[PDB]
Amino acid sequence: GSGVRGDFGSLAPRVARQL
Repeated sequence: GSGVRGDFGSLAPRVARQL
């Protein structure tokens, strides 16, 4: 229920103006 959809592979975000 409280999982998280996505495909194998971990990664982070990629901002420029944000922290």
